[PDB]
Amino acid sequence: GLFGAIAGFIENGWEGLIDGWYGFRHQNAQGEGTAADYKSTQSAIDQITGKLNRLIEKTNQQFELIDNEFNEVEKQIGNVINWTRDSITEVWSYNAELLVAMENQHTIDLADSEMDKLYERVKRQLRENAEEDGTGCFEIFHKCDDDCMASIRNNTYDHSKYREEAMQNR
Amino acid sequence: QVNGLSGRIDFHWLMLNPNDTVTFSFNGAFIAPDRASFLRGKSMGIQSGVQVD
Ligand SMILES: *[C@@H]1O[C@H](CO)[C@@H](O)[C@H](O)[C@H]1NC(C)=O
Repeated sequence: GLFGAIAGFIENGWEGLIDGWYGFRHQNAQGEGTAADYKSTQSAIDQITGKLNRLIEKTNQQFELIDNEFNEVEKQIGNVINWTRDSITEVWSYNAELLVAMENQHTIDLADSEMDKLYERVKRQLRENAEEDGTGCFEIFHKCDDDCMASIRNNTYDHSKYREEAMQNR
Repeated sequence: QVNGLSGRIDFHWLMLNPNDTVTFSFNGAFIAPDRASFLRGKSMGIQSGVQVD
């Protein structure tokens, strides 16, 4: 996409993840554990449903009948009518195809965007206590357990407490 | 012959404005009206070959 997070440096997604859209997956001394992040999920979801709300609704404008199916109208005015209706039908087909194509492009780039926003959030929680993997992982240096991880995923993580160790272990 | 008849009777119509006067003069061959019609309000009109529901 435009942000190179989804189908970018993050190699792929996690079919095992069914809790939300984006999440964390950690492997520390106390074994592997993975769970989803709610704020980003609800952001992207509320935006996509915003698009649907703007689309899924109908006009109140009412159109009458100008021709006849059983008893064909006069030939000239009928050819003018069919010419007008064909031109309009053509226009609405173009408008529809363009609309859907651009709403899809924007949707994809928006989910990509929310991913980059979560990664760049954590990257700023772990100021100097971690190093950039390159595949969307964060190589911590201090001994972060299954409770310090849950302090990351709540943003309650204090980097000054665990700064000494991770700094020295550079 | 159309329904076994060769005659024809063809119909014409005009909308008379409120507080207006229509006036016929005729020499014959005239299918005269007995009842003017008025519109009741608003409606839709469709053409179909399926049942109501
Ligand atoms: C229509 O209005 C005119 C003048 O306002 C009047 O002379 C005439 O009699 C009216 N017609 C009827 C049918 O009342």
